[PDB]
Amino acid sequence: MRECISIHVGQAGVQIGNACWELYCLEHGIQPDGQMPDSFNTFFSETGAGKHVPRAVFVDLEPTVIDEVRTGTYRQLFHPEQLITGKEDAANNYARGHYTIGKEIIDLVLDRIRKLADQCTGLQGFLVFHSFGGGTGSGFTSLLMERLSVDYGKKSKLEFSIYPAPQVSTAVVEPYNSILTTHTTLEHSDCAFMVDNEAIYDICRRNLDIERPTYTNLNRLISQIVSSITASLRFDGALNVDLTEFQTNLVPYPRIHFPLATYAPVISAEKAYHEQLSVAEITNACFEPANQMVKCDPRHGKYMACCLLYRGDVVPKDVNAAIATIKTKRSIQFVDWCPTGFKVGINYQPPTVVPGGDLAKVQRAVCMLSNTTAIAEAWARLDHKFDLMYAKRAFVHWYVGEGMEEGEFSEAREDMAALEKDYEEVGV
Amino acid sequence: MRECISIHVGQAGVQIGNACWELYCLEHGIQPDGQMPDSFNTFFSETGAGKHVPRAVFVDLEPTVIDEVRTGTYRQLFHPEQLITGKEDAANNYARGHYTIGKEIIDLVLDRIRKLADQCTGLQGFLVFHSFGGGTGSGFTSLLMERLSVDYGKKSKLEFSIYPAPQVSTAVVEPYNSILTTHTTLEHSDCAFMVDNEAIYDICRRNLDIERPTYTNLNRLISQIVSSITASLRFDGALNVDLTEFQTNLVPYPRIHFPLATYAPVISAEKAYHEQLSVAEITNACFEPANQMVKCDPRHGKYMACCLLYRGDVVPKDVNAAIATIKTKRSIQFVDWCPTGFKVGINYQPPTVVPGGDLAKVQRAVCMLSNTTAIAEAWARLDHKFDLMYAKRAFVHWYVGEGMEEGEFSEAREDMAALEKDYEEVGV
Amino acid sequence: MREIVHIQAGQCGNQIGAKFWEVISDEHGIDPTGSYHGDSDLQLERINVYYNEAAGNKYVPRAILVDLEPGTMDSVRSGPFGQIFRPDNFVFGQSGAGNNWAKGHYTEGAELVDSVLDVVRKESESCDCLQGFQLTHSLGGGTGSGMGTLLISKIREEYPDRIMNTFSVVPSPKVSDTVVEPYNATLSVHQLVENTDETYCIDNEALYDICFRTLKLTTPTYGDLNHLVSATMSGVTTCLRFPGQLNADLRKLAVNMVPFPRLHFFMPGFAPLTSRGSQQYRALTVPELTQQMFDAKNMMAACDPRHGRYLTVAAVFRGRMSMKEVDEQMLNVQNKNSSYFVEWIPNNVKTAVCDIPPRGLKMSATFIGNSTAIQELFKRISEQFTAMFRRKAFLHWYTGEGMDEMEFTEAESNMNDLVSEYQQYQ
Amino acid sequence: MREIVHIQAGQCGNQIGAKFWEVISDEHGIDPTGSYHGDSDLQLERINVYYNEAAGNKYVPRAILVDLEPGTMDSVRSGPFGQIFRPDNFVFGQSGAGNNWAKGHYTEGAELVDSVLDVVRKESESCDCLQGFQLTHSLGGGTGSGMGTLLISKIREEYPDRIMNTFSVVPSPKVSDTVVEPYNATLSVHQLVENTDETYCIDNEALYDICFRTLKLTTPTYGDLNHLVSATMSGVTTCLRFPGQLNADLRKLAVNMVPFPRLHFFMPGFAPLTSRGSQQYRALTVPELTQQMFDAKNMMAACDPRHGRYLTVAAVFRGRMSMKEVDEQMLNVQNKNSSYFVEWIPNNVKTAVCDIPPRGLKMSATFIGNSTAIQELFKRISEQFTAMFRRKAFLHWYTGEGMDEMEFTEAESNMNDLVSEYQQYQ
Ligand SMILES: Nc1nc2c(ncn2[C@@H]2O[C@H](COP(=O)(O)OP(=O)(O)OP(=O)(O)O)[C@@H](O)[C@H]2O)c(=O)[nH]1
Ligand SMILES: Nc1nc2c(ncn2[C@@H]2O[C@H](COP(=O)(O)OP(=O)(O)OP(=O)(O)O)[C@@H](O)[C@H]2O)c(=O)[nH]1
Ligand SMILES: Nc1nc2c(ncn2[C@@H]2O[C@H](COP(=O)(O)OP(=O)(O)O)[C@@H](O)[C@H]2O)c(=O)[nH]1
Ligand SMILES: Nc1nc2c(ncn2[C@@H]2O[C@H](COP(=O)(O)OP(=O)(O)O)[C@@H](O)[C@H]2O)c(=O)[nH]1
Ligand SMILES: [Mg+2]
Ligand SMILES: [Mg+2]
Repeated sequence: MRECISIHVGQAGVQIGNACWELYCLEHGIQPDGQMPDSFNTFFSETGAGKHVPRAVFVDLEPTVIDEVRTGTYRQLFHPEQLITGKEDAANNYARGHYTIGKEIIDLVLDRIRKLADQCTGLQGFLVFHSFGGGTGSGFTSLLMERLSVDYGKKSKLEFSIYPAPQVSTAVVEPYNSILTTHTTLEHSDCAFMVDNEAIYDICRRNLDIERPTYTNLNRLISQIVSSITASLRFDGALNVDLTEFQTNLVPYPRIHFPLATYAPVISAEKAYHEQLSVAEITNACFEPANQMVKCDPRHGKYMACCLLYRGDVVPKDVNAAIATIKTKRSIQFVDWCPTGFKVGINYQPPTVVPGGDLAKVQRAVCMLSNTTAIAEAWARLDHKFDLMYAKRAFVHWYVGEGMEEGEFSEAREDMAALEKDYEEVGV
Repeated sequence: MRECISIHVGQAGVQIGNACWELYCLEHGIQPDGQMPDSFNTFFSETGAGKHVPRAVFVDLEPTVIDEVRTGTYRQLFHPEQLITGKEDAANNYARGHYTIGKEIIDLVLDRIRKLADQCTGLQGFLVFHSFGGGTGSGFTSLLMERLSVDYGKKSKLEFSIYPAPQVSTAVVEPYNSILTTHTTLEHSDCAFMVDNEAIYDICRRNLDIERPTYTNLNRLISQIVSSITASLRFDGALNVDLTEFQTNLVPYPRIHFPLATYAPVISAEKAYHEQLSVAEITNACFEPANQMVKCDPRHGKYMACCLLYRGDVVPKDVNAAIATIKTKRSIQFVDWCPTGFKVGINYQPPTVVPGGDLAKVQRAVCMLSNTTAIAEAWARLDHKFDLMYAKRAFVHWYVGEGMEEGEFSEAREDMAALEKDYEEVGV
Repeated sequence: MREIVHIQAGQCGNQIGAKFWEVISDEHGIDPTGSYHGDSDLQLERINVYYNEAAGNKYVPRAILVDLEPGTMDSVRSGPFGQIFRPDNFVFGQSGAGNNWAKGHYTEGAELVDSVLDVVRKESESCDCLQGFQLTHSLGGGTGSGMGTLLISKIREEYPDRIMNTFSVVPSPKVSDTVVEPYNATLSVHQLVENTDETYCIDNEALYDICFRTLKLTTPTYGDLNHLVSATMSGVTTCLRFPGQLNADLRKLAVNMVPFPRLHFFMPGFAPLTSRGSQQYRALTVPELTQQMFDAKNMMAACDPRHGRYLTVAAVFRGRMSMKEVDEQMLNVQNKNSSYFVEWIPNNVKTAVCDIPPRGLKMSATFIGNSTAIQELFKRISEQFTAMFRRKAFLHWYTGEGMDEMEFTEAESNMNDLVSEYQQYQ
Repeated sequence: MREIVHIQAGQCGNQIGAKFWEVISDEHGIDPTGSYHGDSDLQLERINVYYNEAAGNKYVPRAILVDLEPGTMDSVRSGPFGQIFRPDNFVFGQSGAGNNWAKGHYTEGAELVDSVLDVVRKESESCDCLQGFQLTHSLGGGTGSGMGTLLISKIREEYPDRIMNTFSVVPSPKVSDTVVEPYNATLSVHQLVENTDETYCIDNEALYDICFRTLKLTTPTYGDLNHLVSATMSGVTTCLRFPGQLNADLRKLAVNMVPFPRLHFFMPGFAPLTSRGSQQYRALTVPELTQQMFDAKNMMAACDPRHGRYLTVAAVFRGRMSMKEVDEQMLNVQNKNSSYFVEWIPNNVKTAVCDIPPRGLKMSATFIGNSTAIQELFKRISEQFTAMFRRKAFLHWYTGEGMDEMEFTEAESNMNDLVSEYQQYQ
């Protein structure tokens, strides 16, 4: 009845999409070849006789990562034409993704997205998975978002993006790409959910007792978060919430649309036996700084809006009591202009566990989405990195050679300054 | 030879009429289906062969109460068309009964009354049973009284009305309806026999030792009172009194026509064995304030006219002796302008007892009707309630919406003030 | 006889309507296949009030189910008693309001209101004489709030002489289920003040409180709250369906309870309510019923009547009882607590008794109270609205759908005026 | 999909190219006949990057061998894996450069450059999407230096949008193998600063030092130095040929490592490197690899990184590893040695991880460093050039071929400008 389209861009987006689609196939009992021995309609199409194809688009400017998908276990799951690949990557360059290489491919992906949307009767919106520090995941994501805003318009668009860590970075030119893509995608997004690799590393090390986490573990956790978000669309519960409610509840002002995600309970099978994972305990754990998925201090900011999504054996009265207990706590503070700052959703389906996974099976799960002013600190840090790097004009010629102008750098810096000023003004 | 027509309006009127007709059928030996295995002619017509139909009209603006009759045990007794029902009730609103809903039905009931009167050769008058605080039982009876006075004229009209209690009332807007119906029916009635629910509750609790009286007990007692009144028409006695004699004896001035009724002896079977229920004892009991059917103090007023109707083994000499003994008592005072204040009626038929009833079988019974100035206290209390509500204009819009004007409220208040002034003037 | 049209809007409205229809079908002896299977003919004498006879002794509820998303429609259709509803009465959209009042009232509601009004008009033309309409919805949502408001306005335009009842749940004082609740609540109250004859205010916190302390329920569910609400709805309209000693229909209650047209917000209540264990330790009598009724713990609205005064009170009794006891007890409670009753209205209490009690219970009663303590709830909603509107938070979501700031100002002014009136008559 | 063209110039270039092709053929499971004999299909999935399929499941390298004497060409033809090379790709002259830059760049190289350019053009036209070119040569000779310079200039004229990588052996500080080394080195650097994208500086003294202290090799041989260089070359382009978690091709490395176009001279390194006896006394983990990488003794350029500051650092990891440990340890080494990292570039380190480790080893890593210590080598070469040019020693050999003193002055000035820039950003 109501359908949702998922787009995965770049290496990180494609791999997180692999994890998410594995999780969905496990949830709905669909085998990797598309056969199963009907709320899954929102995420899976039906073609012919007993074949289910995902409503997904996988885009990358280099063929390796998507060639892995076309060769791996889920080769028969995806339709051949929705796995679009280029020949040359963007090489961590925003300008290459935006102008030089992005322009040669975006028409095909737009055609495929239109073809997918033609088969939908109640399309709710889009989810795009990408990175901030990448080349294609920055430039092509910005170009695609602007084209989607021009084409579709009112339909909601939600981002899942990997926020660069404060001290743990892979690239050297990450601040340039992050600032440019934020400036370009500010006006064409409805809300963006933020995660950080360093925070997930710390969570795996502490709660899951894992010495050597890899990217697969992080992708599994991100897939669990996304499944918790979309369970309202893929199942039926006591109190449901679809895509538009997230946008209308978590965004107070059009430019302030960067909430961060949190999941609980994340524990191994060893510690799960000695714990009673009640609603109050997980609700409390969702609000501790050590459990959040973005490395930042919620204590140094004030919450604006909070969204709690419960799964499994949950009854509303304990939810009400837990939220009241949270409200009476002084350690965490809400802005004075938001007397009502909670959105509550309850679902009946408990969270499933992937075989060979790192999480233990549980009766309950909470996905908390919080809009807080503490993101201003991360924005200021990224802006400082950009200023330090741009003072000496380092790596600027790489961007200029691909079609970018230094005026774009200046405009992006000005827009970021305006954004942090807006955050500071809202805080008071 | 001489016939009487009974009209029952509203829920209370219809239910009291049910009790009364049950009592009449019991007294005259008529089965509930109208067959009997000839003074009853005054109350039961003869149609075809061995079928006796009552001379009654049952009216209500809602169907449920009369539907209970049409599906009850006395279904075969009444002529089906004489049971007239509306479609929507008056909702405790005098204006709805008088203007909005009354005009749609009164023509049919007038036609039926005319048809009933055409079968009478010596029609004595009308007995109408209704309430004061009700919606239809106020408005429709006022309109019906106007139409009857216009049409028939000189034929006497007697009301049996339920007065609102000083402290025990059901509706919130009862004073409005009571004042309006009094103002409307002052000039069209000949006399009104008046009862109170609270007084009957007290009498049932004290004399009859009934812990939890219901409406059935009250209706049975009222039916006994009416049967005592009409025994003179339905039987032959030593000294009989007809309908016109009540009017010419109990009404000294045209506006002062509100006597109140009293019945004696009312006792259970337990106490009847240890008592000699002589004429003097019941005559004395009729005058005590604890035994009257209206919650009021006769000791604070002066009697103007009194009517005593004896039933059963009663001889005139003891009646005269008891009346003399009453006259010598100083605690009960008569107005100085009425040297002769007693009307006497004696009947031979003892009061019958309904099986399963609460009254015991007795040899003698007295129904005492008294016109006393003590009703001015109740009138003043009702006027005070009306003034208190009308000061804030509460509930006025409900009446105005249905076709009433505030000038009607002012006129009713003025007329009630004039009436209480008349009572206080005749008191001196 | 007298006919009532039922409308359900939004998720909460649809759920409460489903529970209410299950309870009603239980009362009248109808299985979820539409056939009659009761014993007493009283269940069938007045069945036309809620059900339609559709040939082959089958009965279809006279209800219209309305929503902007197909989810709740599918959930209700697939659940128990989902077969009785007529397939043509399911009117649903594809987009959904997304907890936005402007979407429900101006964008999507404007699209779906013509179809829902067509269905309502057909149903109302079918019946010979309709008493009025009743609607179940919420004030915190976007579909229920705006759509029920628009439907109420359109119906009152079409049928001005009929009765308009609403059973709307209101935002709670302690915990909110939506960030933008005050906006929707304020606008909905602004419209309901003009376009409704009587509104019953239900609070989720009060229902949780009742289920916890009184019913001793360890893990209450939304089904239990819907059960209590449905019990109240059934208790309100008992006199239209069963015979009794003192009958009071919807218009009688309306005339008795609302003295001034803007003061028509009530707090419902039900009795008896006992746990499983404590059932043995009391005897079913009228005194315990009136004790349970006149108690802040039993109130279904999150307002304590002892901070205000009662304007009018309705006590609707079911079962075989003595009228003398009822009248004496109402007089006693009015005399004992004279400080809590308005002084310029004598006899604040209106009484009605129906012979047929609910199945399973020997005796029952439903309490309707029109107190001035509702000003506290209205004041809290107004103050939250003002705090939010001072900084224009979340305002662009409503402004992008055609709403103007003047609408918000007018709604705030209406709320303030209503609170001022309630304080004035106190 | 991405294609690389290989060129070998001079004796040293030809020898290292032969060793590199041996190592690559070992990696991809190809015997010296050209047929495929591996097991994993991953060896064949991206085989087109280096090899051409020439019917009958036989593969020929996409390499061009260039020299001005038939000696080294005959030696590489008659040696192991000499048969896999295409016979038409051997372009050789008869005279020879005589360790003279002018002969290589103006007299003989001008004659042979047309044929070598024809071969390169044919090979580049054959491939559908070429990533770029890599050249192996030496800066101390006359054939390698001048001819690689001329070929680089001509290719950059023809293909300005592709990547040009060079693995050039630079003169060592302690002992020189040629009397006229500074002239050729200075001119070659003057051309390389302009016509290349990234240069990897190799020092024979550093390779001898590594083979002595680290590998415990009693009698090192040029084959072993070529083995180490080939290991570095194969480690650079692993992400183009095998799947991994974080992929980084040549353009990614270029974007991450060179901030200003003239600062593209790196010092490569490899790990792990241990002797036969000492293999048992250590565990292969990421801390050990990054300890070996960040160490002056493991660098293949005869420069001390502690005498300057790192601009950028690239680490390419091969094998099954945890990204958490890699990122943690790179952050830790950046924090511990903050004094050796440029302050105005945060996060100097770029990391890439490939799944397939080299045959025989479970874990391996290649280190590329862009440090300011290369100014020491450039300063030494420029100083020797100035000392020789002051007395006009051996100048007539270069002048008789048609070169002018102005070219020498321009090259010396360019070297001074380069060292001045490196000191400025230091
Ligand atoms: N959580 C998570 N993050 C990833 C993963 N893969 C890459 N990333 C992040 O992506 C950032 C760099 O962007 P990439 O995705 O690698 O590159 P890209 O977006 O494809 O853009 P190109 O450079 O053109 O290839 C790194 O800093 C990583 O933190 C992954 O599998 N899981
Ligand atoms: N004694 C007695 N009084 C009754 C009975 N039924 C109703 N009443 C009185 O009638 C008063 C209200 O008027 P109703 O008779 O109930 O209503 P109505 O006259 O039908 O007028 P509507 O409101 O339009 O239906 C109550 O205050 C009762 O005291 C009854 O059976 N016996
Ligand atoms: N009593 C009750 N309340 C509900 C139920 N479902 C939702 N609610 C209330 O309705 C509010 C949410 O509004 P909702 O109906 O979901 O928005 P809508 O879809 O636009 O109508 C919340 O504050 C809940 O407390 C239910 O089944 N029972
Ligand atoms: N690593 C390595 N270096 C070499 C090899 N052969 C020669 N060289 C170096 O190259 C320099 C000689 O230059 P050469 O290439 O022979 O001159 P060309 O004939 O003009 O190219 C000497 O300084 C050697 O150090 C070799 O096989 N391996
Ligand atoms: Mg990539
Ligand atoms: Mg009635």
